[PDB]
Amino acid sequence: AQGAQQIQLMRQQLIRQLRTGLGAEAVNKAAEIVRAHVADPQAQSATVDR
Amino acid sequence: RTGEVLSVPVGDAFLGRVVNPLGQPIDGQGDIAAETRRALELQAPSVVQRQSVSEPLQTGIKAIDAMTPIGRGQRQLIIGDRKTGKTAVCVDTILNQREAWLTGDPKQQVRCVYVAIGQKGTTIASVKRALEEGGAMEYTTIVAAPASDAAGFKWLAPYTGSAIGQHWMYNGKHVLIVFDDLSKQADAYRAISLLLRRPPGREAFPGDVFYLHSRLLERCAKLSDELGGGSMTGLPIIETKANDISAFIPTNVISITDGQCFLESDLFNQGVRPAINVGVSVSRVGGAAQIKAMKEVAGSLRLDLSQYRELEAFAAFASDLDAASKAQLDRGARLVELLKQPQYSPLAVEEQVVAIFLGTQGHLD
Amino acid sequence: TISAADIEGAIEDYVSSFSADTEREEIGTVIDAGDGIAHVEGLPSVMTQELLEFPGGVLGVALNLDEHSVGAVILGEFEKIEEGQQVKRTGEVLSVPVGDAFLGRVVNPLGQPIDGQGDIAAETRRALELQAPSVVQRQSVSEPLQTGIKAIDAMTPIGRGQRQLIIGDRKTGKTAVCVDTILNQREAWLTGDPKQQVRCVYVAIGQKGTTIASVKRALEEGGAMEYTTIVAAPASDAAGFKWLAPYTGSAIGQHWMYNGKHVLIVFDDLSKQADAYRAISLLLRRPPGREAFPGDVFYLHSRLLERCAKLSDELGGGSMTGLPIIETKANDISAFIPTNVISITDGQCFLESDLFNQGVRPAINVGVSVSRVGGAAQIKAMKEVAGSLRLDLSQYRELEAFAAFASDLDAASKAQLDRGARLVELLKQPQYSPLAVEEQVVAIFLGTQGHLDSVPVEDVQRFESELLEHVKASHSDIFDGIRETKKLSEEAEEKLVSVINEFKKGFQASDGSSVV
Amino acid sequence: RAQASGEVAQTLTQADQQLSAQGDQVRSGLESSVDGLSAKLASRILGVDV
Amino acid sequence: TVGLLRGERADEAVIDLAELAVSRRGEVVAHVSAAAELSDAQRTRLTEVLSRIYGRPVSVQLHVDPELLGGLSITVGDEVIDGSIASRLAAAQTGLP
Amino acid sequence: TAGRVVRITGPVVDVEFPRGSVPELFNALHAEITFGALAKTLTLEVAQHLGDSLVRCISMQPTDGLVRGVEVTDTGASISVPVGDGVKGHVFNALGDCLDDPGYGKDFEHWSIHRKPPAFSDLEPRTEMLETGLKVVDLLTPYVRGGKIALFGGAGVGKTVLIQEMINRIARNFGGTSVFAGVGERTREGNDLWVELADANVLKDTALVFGQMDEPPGTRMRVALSALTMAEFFRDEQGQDVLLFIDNIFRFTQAGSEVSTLLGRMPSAVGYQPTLADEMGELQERITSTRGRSITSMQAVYVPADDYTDPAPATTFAHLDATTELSRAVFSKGIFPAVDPLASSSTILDPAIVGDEHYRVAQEVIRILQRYKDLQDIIAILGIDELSEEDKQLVNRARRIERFLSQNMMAAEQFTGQPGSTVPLKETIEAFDKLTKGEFDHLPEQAFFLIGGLDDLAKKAESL
Amino acid sequence: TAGRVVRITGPVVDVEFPRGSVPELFNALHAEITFGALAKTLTLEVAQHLGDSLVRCISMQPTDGLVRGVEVTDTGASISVPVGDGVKGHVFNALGDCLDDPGYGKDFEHWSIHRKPPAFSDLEPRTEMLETGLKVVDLLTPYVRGGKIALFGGAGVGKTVLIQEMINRIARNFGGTSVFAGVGERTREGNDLWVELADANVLKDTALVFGQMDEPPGTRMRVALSALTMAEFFRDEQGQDVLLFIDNIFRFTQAGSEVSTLLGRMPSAVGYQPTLADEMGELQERITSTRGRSITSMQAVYVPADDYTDPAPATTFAHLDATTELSRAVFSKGIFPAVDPLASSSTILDPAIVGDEHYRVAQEVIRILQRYKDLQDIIAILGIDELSEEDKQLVNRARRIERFLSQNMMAAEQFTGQPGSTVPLKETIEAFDKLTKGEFDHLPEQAFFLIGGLDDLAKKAESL
Repeated sequence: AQGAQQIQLMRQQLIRQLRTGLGAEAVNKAAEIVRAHVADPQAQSATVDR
Repeated sequence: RTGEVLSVPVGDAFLGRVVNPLGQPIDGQGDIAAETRRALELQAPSVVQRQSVSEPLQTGIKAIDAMTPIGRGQRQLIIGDRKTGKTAVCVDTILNQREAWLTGDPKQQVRCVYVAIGQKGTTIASVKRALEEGGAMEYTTIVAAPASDAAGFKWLAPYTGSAIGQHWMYNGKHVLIVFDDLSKQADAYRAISLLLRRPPGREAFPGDVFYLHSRLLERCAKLSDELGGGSMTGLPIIETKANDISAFIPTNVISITDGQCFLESDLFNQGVRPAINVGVSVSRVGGAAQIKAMKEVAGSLRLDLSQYRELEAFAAFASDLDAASKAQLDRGARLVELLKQPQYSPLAVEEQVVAIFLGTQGHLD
Repeated sequence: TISAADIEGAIEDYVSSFSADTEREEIGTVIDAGDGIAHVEGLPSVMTQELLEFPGGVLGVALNLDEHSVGAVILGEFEKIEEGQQVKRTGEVLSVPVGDAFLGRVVNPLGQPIDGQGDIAAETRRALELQAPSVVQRQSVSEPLQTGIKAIDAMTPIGRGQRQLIIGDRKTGKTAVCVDTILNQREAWLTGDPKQQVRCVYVAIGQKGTTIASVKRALEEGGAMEYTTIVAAPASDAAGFKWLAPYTGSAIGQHWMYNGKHVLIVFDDLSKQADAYRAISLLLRRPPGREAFPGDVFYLHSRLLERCAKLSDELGGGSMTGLPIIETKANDISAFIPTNVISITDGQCFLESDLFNQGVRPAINVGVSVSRVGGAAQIKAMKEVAGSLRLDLSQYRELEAFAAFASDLDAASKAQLDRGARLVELLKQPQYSPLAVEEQVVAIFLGTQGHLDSVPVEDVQRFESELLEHVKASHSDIFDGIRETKKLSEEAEEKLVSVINEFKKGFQASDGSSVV
Repeated sequence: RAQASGEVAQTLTQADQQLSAQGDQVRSGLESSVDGLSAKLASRILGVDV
Repeated sequence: TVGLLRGERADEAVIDLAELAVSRRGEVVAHVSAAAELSDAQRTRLTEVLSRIYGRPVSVQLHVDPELLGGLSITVGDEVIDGSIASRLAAAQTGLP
Repeated sequence: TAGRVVRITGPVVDVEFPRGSVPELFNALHAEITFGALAKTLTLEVAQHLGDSLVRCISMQPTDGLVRGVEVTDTGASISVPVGDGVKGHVFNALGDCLDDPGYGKDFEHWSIHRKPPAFSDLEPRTEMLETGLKVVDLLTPYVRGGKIALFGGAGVGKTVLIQEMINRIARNFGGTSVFAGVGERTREGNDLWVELADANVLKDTALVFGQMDEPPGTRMRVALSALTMAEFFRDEQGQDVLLFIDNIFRFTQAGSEVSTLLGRMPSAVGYQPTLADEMGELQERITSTRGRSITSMQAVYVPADDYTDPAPATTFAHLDATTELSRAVFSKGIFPAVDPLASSSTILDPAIVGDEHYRVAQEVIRILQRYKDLQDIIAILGIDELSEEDKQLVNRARRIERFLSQNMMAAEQFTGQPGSTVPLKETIEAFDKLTKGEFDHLPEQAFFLIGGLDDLAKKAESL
Repeated sequence: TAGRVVRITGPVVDVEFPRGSVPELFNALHAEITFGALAKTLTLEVAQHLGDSLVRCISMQPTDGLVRGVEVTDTGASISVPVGDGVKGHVFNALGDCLDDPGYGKDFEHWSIHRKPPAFSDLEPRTEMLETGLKVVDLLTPYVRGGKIALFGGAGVGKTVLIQEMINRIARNFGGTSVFAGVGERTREGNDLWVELADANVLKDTALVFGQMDEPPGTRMRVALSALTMAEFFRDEQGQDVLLFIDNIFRFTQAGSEVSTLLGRMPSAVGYQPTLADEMGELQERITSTRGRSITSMQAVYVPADDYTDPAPATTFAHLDATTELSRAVFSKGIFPAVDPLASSSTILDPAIVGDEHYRVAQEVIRILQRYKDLQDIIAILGIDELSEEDKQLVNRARRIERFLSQNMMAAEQFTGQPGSTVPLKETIEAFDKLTKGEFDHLPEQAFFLIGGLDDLAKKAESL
């Protein structure tokens, strides 16, 4: 039973590793999009107005 | 402002003179022919420059040279209570060297510095008269910081004694330093440091008092042959209150030094003069400081005295004791008599080896 | 197996839940830092004991609020702090996250995970400095906390809501006794009723990392990690963590306690918390009292231990039991911190090192240990069978000290001396071997009712271990009768004596002899 | 106990190879989704439909 | 001021002089930072909001910097508004599970 | 117009007031904490004036969540406690909030806690011996009705057992009204006492004040003055005789130390406050039986690290008429109540007050125990056998007299299961006179533990 | 960007920096001393930030000749020490500068001496016994892999021989290397050690670090952390087992107390630094095993006044797992390596961690040696002829067991020319089980001296 509990622990540790690797890639790509959007002063002044 | 850090003059002209810590002549015999000037705080010889200790410093005291040998290059602590003979042991050590100094060989001629910190003026005059009676004033320099002098001089006195000494050491001479005594050194440096509003630590000492004693003592060394093979031997004295050795300055100097001759007032009163507690005094250099003729004799001596100290309680019942240990008791009692010695009468090595031979080989029984 | 849907759904939940409140807030600057304390300028609105945060991802506690600047103690890696760093308010009084999600986790004092296993799914937050329940809210301790050590459960029973001091020397089994107590609860935890289902907190202050890891392993191997949470402040971290580690341990506990759960707290060890508070106080330049401790170490340890109580049924019948460990410098039980904690707790189990080296294990000093709650928390079977044993053992110890050089003595002394030697031999047991109370009562019956009076001293521990397995294989109705009624009825006692006699009539003595 | 201990190690190592192979499939599928999710995060940061 | 500094730091001294000057004028000051200089109508709007976020009329000093890629941050007294898009990026990076 | 908080350090809070509106010393101030679940109204007591309209205050609650710049209002009077006959039966904290019924007593007469002691012209020394039915107490330290009595000792030797015993010996039958002041003892005992006084029905005739160890030092020190204000109301306004039990009064001096170091006063001796003897004196002198009325007070006194030269025990010893002193060493022997016979004393133990037949016995017992406590140094190395017959005769009965001073107290019944015992003074005098003369020397030492009276001695000795 | 020296007081130096460039604490700063006789580059470590951009520092070298307002250049990192295989067979100061050949190792990788201990997840969850291959060590006092061992002794007790032994043991049996940390060592003893390890030709595998007594307490404190940072590299990057000598850990405690006093921090019990247990914990916890690799430690530990309650040893003995004491009374018999079998102790010696047979045999050998130690007085006073036959048969075994603890250790190979032995554990626990049962009593004592293993005893018995 303790072996099977540790199987599920390794399963959860893999899900967390995958989840955090995905999240890191989502933010990495999101910084590209923000920098690509913030490329002209029309977006600056709209953002200060917002 | 003068343009230089603390310096003292040095040279051979200091031999047989008495000087204050700045190297000014205090005896009034005349000006000193200063040969060179050294800073007080030059670097000690580093771990690559030294050599192993392997030459005797003949003390001329049976209870030292046979059991806690001092080799030229060692730092040996004469820790004791007041009025137990510390000053007398060190004066004997300086007097003994005359038998060598009369020979012309620089490899044998030990020069001596006695550094008096916080002594009364007549006590320094007594010590000078004791060394004159022995002829030691041919080859010994006294640095006098008498108790009348301001705390600054008491604090510098050990350093200037070492600074005069190092000039001879680096020229390939052999030097003996006696500091008498580092407890009043530490008390002067505590006075200075507290007046300067520096932070006090244990026993009111400033934080660096270990470093103050260490940077003094670690300048004693034996140099390698590439530096002329000179050496300096330190006999720091310290005075212990009520025979404790867990006070701050004792603990520091016991941790710094290579060997510790405990002098106890109880043994002094019981007739064992000099009062060396041979049951607790040790030397870390050991046999490497003794000549072969001394090893061949003294080897069993520490064991015989340890067995005697164990048996001592049975002296009251010596009839009922087994004969094979009754003989050990009777040997031990004769060895304890054999280790006594009158002051100002140091024995040359060739006479003390014969003295220890009498006891150890059983002829005395 | 794993699936992509859960990972994608968790990232999409974080993404959709992301927003910024854009809140206006005071930013201060560090004007001084040193040795684990820092002074902050600005922060006009900071509360006293607000949790600050610093740019390195480091927290601090605002202790002193002067006219110009705020003295903050630094928690964790104060190396990362320097002058001119900005500091911001967390907006919370000094608090820890709490909840059932801590069961089976190792956390540092701040309630951050240290095992590397994952984030903590916290239910809420609790402030550390919430007052203990008042004199009207408490109830009398009336319920057994079974430790599974014969020496303890016989003479010094621990009740739910007691504080029992495990004072001892260095290396005498204090940690072994507390781990044994945490293990013994597993036989209860496997039942569903909150009333029996005791859950546990072990807080390590100033332990070696290997000793914490060894405890984590011993509790995994026993199955105790289902219900134990470990607050770890190992000897390597800053004084502020070693100071908080008991408080956060109690705060994790109290959230369950006020819900009507039962909680066990082990403080291992509360002397190293006192030394950490001595560090933090002397770095603040407050003047020392006795033994260099600041004046308020009593207000450290009492503020801690008074949280442990049993609540009245009007407040939910929950309870918290504290086993503070103290380390004693060469057994001087009259030292400052020993006497401070002895003045707080409801009793102590002094562990004497001079006995431990002779192989008396656990080394319970029966002459100095007490329980000031006493038999009120001890099941009526154990109370009836063992309740004499304590004084009989103490007078055995003084009699042994007298008779050690008596050439001959009266028969009443010799009979008492042999009984006492057999009872001391009876009470020891090996490590990690928790005995259920239904077996402890029978093990002590053997002694107190003199059924051992045939047996030579070298046989006795073997004899007791074997007989408990005899009565576990056949005649189980003894242990069922005891457990199901908490009393040793006469109609069971006769069956017990019959099994005892039937075993003695078949007992090969270890000396090669045999007896009846 | 020794027989069951060995069987636990066989099962734990059996899951180790299974889970690691499954995770390499999972990481591939999420690389498609993460470009979509990251664009949502950029709109959350900016406040506008980039 | 430089004739009588008596132990204060020169940069803090001149900043304290600017804060005294505006206080005598009956206003207050905020420091503002952004990637690009706001329009005049934008500055009038900004003043019109700060005059509702605080009692005294808040004057402004603009410290333009490309670090705050979007939005602006406002500092006044010792309170701050973290309105920069780069702070939103740092929040979304650190907040992640 | 009102003040503002300007500095906070632990339970100590500095507040600035308008130039003319500075409050007098010991006025109570209010402050608000509004954080969340921690929210409460703080009470502060003004302890110093720092100058420039700034005052420094001791907090009666934990300061946790107080923020600089909150408004403080001055109530213009000291901390007040409800007094009246309706106080009896209920439980109170230092501020006079009832714990049993939150609204109760709000409408009573309130007295200021801070008051002057009675005038020297109104004092008179009390001499009437109180009988407690404890052998060691009634023999060697006869307590004084209307005096001040104290129980000393290190941690874990018997304060709480012996105090609840004394409650059972005196307050169970005393015709007057009792107050109990829990100052800085463990809260679990406060609840055990509150339950027990309801079981024995006595609660209806006593008021309890509590101030247990969790409370911050500001209130922990003020609890003793709160409960004393109720006691001196019963003394002066109702003219009843009062019992005032206090436990543990060393916690008062300790809380005074903590607040004093936070107030920033220099440390004294082992780091107690200066004023220690003035603060202790100001509490103790108020507990006195002025002419025509009486206040029998019993005080427990802790001793840290068993150090009977600690400044706190050393200062309190001056104020006391009978001082029972407990000891670790005597406790280790299995003697209970573990009273040290030689250190402990009573001022009324003289032939004029107790009679010659009591005094001569007491002096003979003390002489025997003193000679034993001198021979102890040899006894520890060589055993009994080395002693001369004139000394070995003495030590044999010393060991018996020592063990016989033990008693099975009514309180310990809940632990040992043996019932309690009360012996009258006359039977005690007769037994110790017989023991010192030797009429029991032939019995074994073990027969003498935890007896009580002479017929119970016989009954025990017959079973051996 | 450079700073200025603003205040100097003994070893303590304050520096002021430009507002934006204040160094992070524990950074190394460099400063110049230009006076001709005392020309130095002076290394400062940052201790505190005093505000106003002032930084409190402590000097790693004497401050003599330093002048106010000299320039200070920050290095931007902690004190860093060289790491790599080319560190072996060289002598370094705490600051990583070589003493055997100046300027050596500048090109090596440098690591920060201030780095964190292992993460919780990486520690090994159980202790493993180190099979060092020395009879007395393995049987009576088993060493713990990655544990700390206290060592006691002095000159004329073989202590340097035991060091050379353990260095050879780690190099040959485990393929590891050793580091030696001279924490406040005598410069004479440091040169005697350097020449002794060179003459034994073991220095090729040892890195030496000396913090000499001559230098200020900042260096005598940091030397232990320097040596530990070399050892951490060998464990983590080279993947070797490492053996770390410390001589003497009391001087690490003392140096820390003196720095704390120079920084003006208030001293605690008997005058140590207030951080003591953390100051020490940040060293001792960092010595451990992880990821199957280990830093074993031997620590010589002085005890002030011989009392194991003083905070310096009381702190230190919390960390360490084993205690080897060397005795002159054993060395004078000719028993090498002179490990005292009764005064030495170990904490891994439990039936749960070593086999039940190992624990039994260790308890029997301790019992026999304890009996002989109790008889030695009768032997010395009255002679063997005063004994009975039953105990004289015990002494006949005890003499042989005491001899059989001796080993021909690899350090002696310089002199004897015979090789050193390495007995397996499963051999030595048979050999002492047989020897306690007396099966070898017909052999003379000379057959057991220096013998090594049981088959060697069989050879030497037939040679004699």
